[PDB]
Amino acid sequence: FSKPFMSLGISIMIKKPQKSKPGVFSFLDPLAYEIWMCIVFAYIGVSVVLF
Amino acid sequence: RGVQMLLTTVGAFAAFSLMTIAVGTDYWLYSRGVMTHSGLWRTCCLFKGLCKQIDHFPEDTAEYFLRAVRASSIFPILSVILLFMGGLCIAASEFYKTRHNIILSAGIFFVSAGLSNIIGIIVYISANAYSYGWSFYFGALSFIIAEMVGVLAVHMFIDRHKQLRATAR
Repeated sequence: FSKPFMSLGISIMIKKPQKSKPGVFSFLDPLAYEIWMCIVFAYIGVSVVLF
Repeated sequence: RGVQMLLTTVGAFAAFSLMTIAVGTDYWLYSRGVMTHSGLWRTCCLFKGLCKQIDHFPEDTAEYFLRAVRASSIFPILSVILLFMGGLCIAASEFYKTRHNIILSAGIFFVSAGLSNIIGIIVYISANAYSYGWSFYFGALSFIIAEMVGVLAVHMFIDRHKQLRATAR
């Protein structure tokens, strides 16, 4: 054999994730998509109580 | 005069009908081990077509109290019975309104029944811990119509009170 011209090794291949950050759907992330409706319902109920 | 009263009456009738439809079926949707609908009494899968009462209350004491409240739907059934009583009171006060003070108590009981229905909706949402049913949205729409009907009822009551105060002077 001759001398090695191109050395190499063992690496790790992954799925390479991208910046998959959506828009409006990322806003209502941290609480829920259903607690807000109960919040609005209690809001209009307390306004009915005040009126 | 009577047009707003008829609008309040048909709004209470539509809210009672949507509350009846919310009691009936298709209140929620849950993917079991395929999706399956439920109406707070029994569950029906999408084998496919079989229906059974899946409201089994067993498998701190506050968890057992919350389970006892969520069992048998104690809040929304009594809320619907209170809405029926308020509708009967509004129907009795619509014809031959002798006393001008029963409408205020009927509206107060109607608003308290709406608040109890909202509390029962909060209990039914808290006991769920995937999609939702259409009768839950129908019950929410009946809650909105009941809030607007209570606003219109107390508006007609303060109009009648201002008319009585103007005629009494």
